Amino acid sequence: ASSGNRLILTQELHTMLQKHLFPGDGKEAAAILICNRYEGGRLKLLAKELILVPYEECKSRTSDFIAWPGNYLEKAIDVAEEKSMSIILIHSHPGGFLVFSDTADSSDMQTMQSLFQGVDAIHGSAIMIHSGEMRARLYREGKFAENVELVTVAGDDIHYWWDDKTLKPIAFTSGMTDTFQKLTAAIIGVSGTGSIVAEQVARLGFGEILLIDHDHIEKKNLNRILNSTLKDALSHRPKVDMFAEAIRCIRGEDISRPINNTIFSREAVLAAANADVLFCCVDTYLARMIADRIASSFLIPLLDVGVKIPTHVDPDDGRKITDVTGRIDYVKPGGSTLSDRLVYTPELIYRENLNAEEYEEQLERGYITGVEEEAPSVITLNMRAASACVSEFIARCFPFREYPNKRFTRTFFSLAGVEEDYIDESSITQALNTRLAVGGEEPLLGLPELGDK
Amino acid sequence: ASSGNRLILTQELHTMLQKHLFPGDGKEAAAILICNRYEGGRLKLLAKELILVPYEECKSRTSDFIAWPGNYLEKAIDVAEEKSMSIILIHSHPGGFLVFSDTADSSDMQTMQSLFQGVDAIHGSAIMIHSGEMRARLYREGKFAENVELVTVAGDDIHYWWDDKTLKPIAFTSGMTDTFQKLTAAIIGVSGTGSIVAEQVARLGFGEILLIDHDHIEKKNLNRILNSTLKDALSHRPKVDMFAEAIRCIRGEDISRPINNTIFSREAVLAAANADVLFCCVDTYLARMIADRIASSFLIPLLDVGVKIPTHVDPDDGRKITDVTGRIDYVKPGGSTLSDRLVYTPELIYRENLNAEEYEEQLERGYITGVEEEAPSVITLNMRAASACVSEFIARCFPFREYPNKRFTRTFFSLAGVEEDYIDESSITQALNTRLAVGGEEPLLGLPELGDK
Amino acid sequence: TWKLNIQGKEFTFDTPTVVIRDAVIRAGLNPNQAWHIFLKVEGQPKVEKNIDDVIDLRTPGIEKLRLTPKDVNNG
Amino acid sequence: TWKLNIQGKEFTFDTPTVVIRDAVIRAGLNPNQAWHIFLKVEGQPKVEKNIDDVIDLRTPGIEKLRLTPKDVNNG
Repeated sequence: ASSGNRLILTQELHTMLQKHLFPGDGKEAAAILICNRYEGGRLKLLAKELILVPYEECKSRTSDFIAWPGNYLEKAIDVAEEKSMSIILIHSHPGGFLVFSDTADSSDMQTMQSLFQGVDAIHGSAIMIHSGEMRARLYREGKFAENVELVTVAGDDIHYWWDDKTLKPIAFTSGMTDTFQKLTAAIIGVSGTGSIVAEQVARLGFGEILLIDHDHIEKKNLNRILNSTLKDALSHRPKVDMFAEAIRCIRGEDISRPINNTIFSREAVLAAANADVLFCCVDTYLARMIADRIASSFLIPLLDVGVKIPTHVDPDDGRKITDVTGRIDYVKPGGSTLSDRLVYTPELIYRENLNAEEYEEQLERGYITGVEEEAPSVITLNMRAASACVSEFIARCFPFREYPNKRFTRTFFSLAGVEEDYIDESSITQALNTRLAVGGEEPLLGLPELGDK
Repeated sequence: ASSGNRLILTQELHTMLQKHLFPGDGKEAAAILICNRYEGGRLKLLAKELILVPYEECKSRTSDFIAWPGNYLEKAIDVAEEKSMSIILIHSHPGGFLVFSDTADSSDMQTMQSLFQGVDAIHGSAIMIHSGEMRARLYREGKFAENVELVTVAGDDIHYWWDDKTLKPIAFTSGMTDTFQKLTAAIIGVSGTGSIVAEQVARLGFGEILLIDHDHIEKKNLNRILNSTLKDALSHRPKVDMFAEAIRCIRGEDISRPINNTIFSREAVLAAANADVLFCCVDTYLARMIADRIASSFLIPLLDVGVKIPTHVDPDDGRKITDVTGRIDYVKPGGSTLSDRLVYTPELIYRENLNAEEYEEQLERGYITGVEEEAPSVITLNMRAASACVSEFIARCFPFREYPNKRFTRTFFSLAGVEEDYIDESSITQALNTRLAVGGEEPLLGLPELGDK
Repeated sequence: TWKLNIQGKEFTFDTPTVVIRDAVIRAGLNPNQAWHIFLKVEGQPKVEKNIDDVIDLRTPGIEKLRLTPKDVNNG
Repeated sequence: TWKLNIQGKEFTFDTPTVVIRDAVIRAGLNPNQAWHIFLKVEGQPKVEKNIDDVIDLRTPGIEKLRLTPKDVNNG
């Protein structure tokens, strides 16, 4: 629920591993996964590197058994020595193996002890079946230890392989509810869009809900924030504290974790790193970048939502709504980022930071663009965007659409134009993700401002 | 706010009147509108008949003045005698007139006295400008009396012509908020979709909100009802009472009117008749018919919302979601009804009323169709539908779309098919509306079960 | 053989022409439930059909025969 | 004259060909704000354009030149 361990793999690694392990001969295959780790409220194994042992270098590749050289075990050791990375051996569905060496043959337990002798860290042994579902076990001190609670791969479809599990529930059912009850969800921004998203998460039955905002309720936002009261506005109650009490009363249990801070803080980052899903409902370009870096570092699926009601002065009629628009972006670990999609850019973050005079001067110089005029936010649009955001998560965890979920990697709807366009992951160019599975390596999120030193 | 009088005209009548009054000659024209009335918490003049005086039969048709025969005044009198209907004279923007007769010429005040001599009821004199905006005044006892607070025409676009008014606000602004503050909104059904609609109405700033439901909060619906708590579920709190207290705390004022009853009751019908807009969020075909009859009788714009998650057993995979769908229907007085759209039919209402055994027997006989299987309701879809419902009202009161609002008389979206289709009012066949502007004539809504006798 | 995608799932047929009702039954859908039957053709707007109408899967561009609940009244 | 519908409002032009930027300025929109400029043609999918690109209003089927905010980040 909160303190449950995780084994996360990127879709790219999983697909490569899956193909290595199930070539089609009906026989066993082996592989090694070097992972970093995060140890906050829970343990997370962040898959980083993958080693595939050739079939030709193996000896007794039979349907039930495989014997492979120790040399490949020794590479993982050295690949995991600098950062004392974890090392998780993988095998095909049965999983029966030995690691033969120049001198003699080692059993599954002997090799886990050897791996721990090489690297002073948690290790493990995992099994994959043809479908790709993975089961794993951890070996602490090179010795049989706790079993992995969840092995997850957040790709175009989100996969949750639970240890307690031995059919897949369709969307909206009790099976969906029970999956969410075992997961954590971070809401970055609890105002307008985020209060609607937080409401849905709570009533969907998420076991743990994080809330990250520094602002407070006020009269102005009593038209948008769910569960807000006039009393809350007169007391300037922190938005996170207000919703936490709301969730508490709704669920009958204190499952919320209010964080009265900006996402641009070690506290928020490290709390969000324990989430199984990130919901970014902020209104700043900087906060979007932070969420983007957390999602890559700790391998957390991300759903970013945004709205806008631009306005212009028509020559004859006068002030006129230019458009009523919404955006939903699904970011999978290892796939295109919000940066790749230009959701935030360096220029946009720089212009956001400029002070009043600074902005004015630069705008005249032509160095910075001009911020568009907008109409006041309205709860109708916020709701339309936010309902599509959570529906996107549901659709990727429990596919119900008649098209691949990849087709809807990006959604852009227009209520004034009455249009809705979808962007495929394959049409988005991607840069080298240097944060992938990095974890809490310092500087945190590669940002010196958040650095511990 | 609550006790404000209304002068309602159908779009058909208004367009006819507008054309008669502004032919293009730049001169005055005259007309008479016979109306029925409803007198609940407020007075409503329900336009029913229209009489247009020929220009040729008029004498001093000048830009500022017009003189027309009394004979046309005498028809209205007799047309309004059986039911003592109101009689509202209309003229062009200036509004200066006399009613010439065989003997002599009567002034505006003399003719209003004559009209009251003929019919013992409230009468009035109104003015229209080229745009169509109307201003009116009531003459009680044939004597200068109170001025009409609101003259409204709910067509493809919703028009509100206030007496206190002397530019049009664009959507989402303070001008929108102030318009809603002066209006009443009835929510028929406060569970799942209706709780989301009620929430939006309250935070949009509607001055008065009616709530009509007989059900109560329970554990099952703590996943959908907004503002519901576990405590509410343990106490089986009436859904209307729960939301009324919520609205109260949110707005800081007791502006809600909880009705713990079915819409199929005189109480609900007569409360809903005072609303300026109806939001039908029920889950029965019968309740849809009632809302449809209230909208026609009391000339109230109607917005009906529905959702559905059908399911089927796939031959290989097994149980599968067939579709995830939503529906929003805008019904304007005098336009196509929910009946015309087959939203409810006699067979569907009859099958709904059948008891368990009755249903089974009939289904085998082939006389009645088979109810489709469905997946459990989910707050994501409810929100997507309900946000589009209220957005539809906003778009018709404060046009912001780049296409005529008539194009979106009906909306059907599919989250599984990823489709959204729109039906135009002109593509919908209409029957004779025998309830239009009928009011509370007995039997109420033409239903003997609701009849006073 | 000729294939038609029903409700997002491609089903193979041994006949060049298949009655709506038959294809609907192959997918597990009830033909005598209340549905709005629509067929898609690349480069053409969707066209409403009848449960007993017959389709030709050789028609180039054939995309999907999708049904939508005729009555959507849940609250 | 030739007319182009910008953002839902038809504006008449005295030239058979009008630069995007010019048509955008006629409607009251800022060409040097960040926009996604798209043009619609009946029977054709929408095609993205540049602020300085030139359009031919004689092109049959021309529907609307609509802009959509390039950056949509409000919460």
